[PDB]
Amino acid sequence: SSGKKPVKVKTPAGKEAELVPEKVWALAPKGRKGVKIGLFKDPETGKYFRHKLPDDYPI
DNA sequence: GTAATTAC
DNA sequence: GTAATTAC
Repeated sequence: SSGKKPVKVKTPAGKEAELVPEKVWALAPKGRKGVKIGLFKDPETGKYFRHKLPDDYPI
């Protein structure tokens, strides 16, 4: 599932950016709350990276 | 090491 | 095939 709303993230280049994730999903071991992860592209470097999403972000 | 995901 | 992502 693709993302909808922009997320405030820290990029691997060390900049804060509000980005729309390309893909979002839950990362949780069995019986654990886990986290939500987004796949982002750094808007300046083109580098793909993964970053935590707010706990209540739509998947 | 687990959990899913995908760029690399 | 593996890195990288978080919290446990």
